[PDB]
Amino acid sequence: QGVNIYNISAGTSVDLAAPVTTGDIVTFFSSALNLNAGAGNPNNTTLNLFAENGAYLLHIAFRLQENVIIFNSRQPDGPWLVEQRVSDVANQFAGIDGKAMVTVFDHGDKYQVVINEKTVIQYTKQISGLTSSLSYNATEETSIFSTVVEAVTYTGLA
Amino acid sequence: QGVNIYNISAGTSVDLAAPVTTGDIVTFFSSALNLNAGAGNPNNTTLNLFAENGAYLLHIAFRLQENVIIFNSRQPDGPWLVEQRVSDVANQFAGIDGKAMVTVFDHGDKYQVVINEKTVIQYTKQISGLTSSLSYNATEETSIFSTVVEAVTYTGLA
Ligand SMILES: OC[C@H]1O[C@@H](O)[C@H](O)[C@@H](O)[C@H]1O
Repeated sequence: QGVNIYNISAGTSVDLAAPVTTGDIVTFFSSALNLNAGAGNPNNTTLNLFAENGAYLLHIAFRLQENVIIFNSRQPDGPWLVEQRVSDVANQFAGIDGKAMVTVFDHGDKYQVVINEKTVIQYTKQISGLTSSLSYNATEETSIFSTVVEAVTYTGLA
Repeated sequence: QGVNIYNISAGTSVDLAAPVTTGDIVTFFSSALNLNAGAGNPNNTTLNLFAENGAYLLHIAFRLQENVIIFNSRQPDGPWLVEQRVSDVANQFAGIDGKAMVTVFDHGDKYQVVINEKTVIQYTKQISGLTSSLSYNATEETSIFSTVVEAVTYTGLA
């Protein structure tokens, strides 16, 4: 029942006018792909969905040198929980180059992550709640995405 | 439940691998916005949703000369039906510049059309059914959108 657009500058965060909850959708749009960027720290790029208290509902980290895409969560001031892994980063973006899109479906019990058309994981949540903020973290030097990524939300669907 | 990406060239149509039904979403992305493109004939740009028999479930037309946006439907062979229109094109796009996106929510009994974050209309259907294909008609010379439009679909939502 509603669309929202956010330009997220590399290394910043954004508060949602409308929170993302069960049945809602969020897609991050990048106008570039640099699968040949520098060494991650260890992350080249990360995309996150936060809850009101600041907890990491979903942590999406892209690492070229480690050639893996990690997923995890963690309480506001606690340790990282059980992380999930998907090897071969460049392979998840196959089919499209020059740009890319990362979608996260809030399925209530899980976070379905899809890169372009390919579902990368059915991430069972380790932490529950509603998403009230998003972030795109990376340096201008080593990000695999454009300096500014556009987050599009589709809320009020259920 | 997933995502599908289609690169549509002005004047062509495309068949959906995943049909769009009640509870589903389609968004056309344009990488430009020329509001000085010239006069339509009478249309500058049109975006359409088709049933399997060719009928126009939803027809959206942008006309700069008439400074109005049109919505309608019609059977493969029948005549256009009751035209629904909204004035001031530029106003609908106010907010973002070198680009634009148009979203359509299939609400079963209505198609909600949102430009960027602005709902332009809650279109009561004149014809119902699932969307089997899409199209984007315009010429290079007067289209208000980029020469190639990217439609993205989110299906299996309901
Ligand atoms: O009612 C919608 C129709 O309006 C006509 O005037 C136009 O020639 C058609 O292309 C279609 O847009």
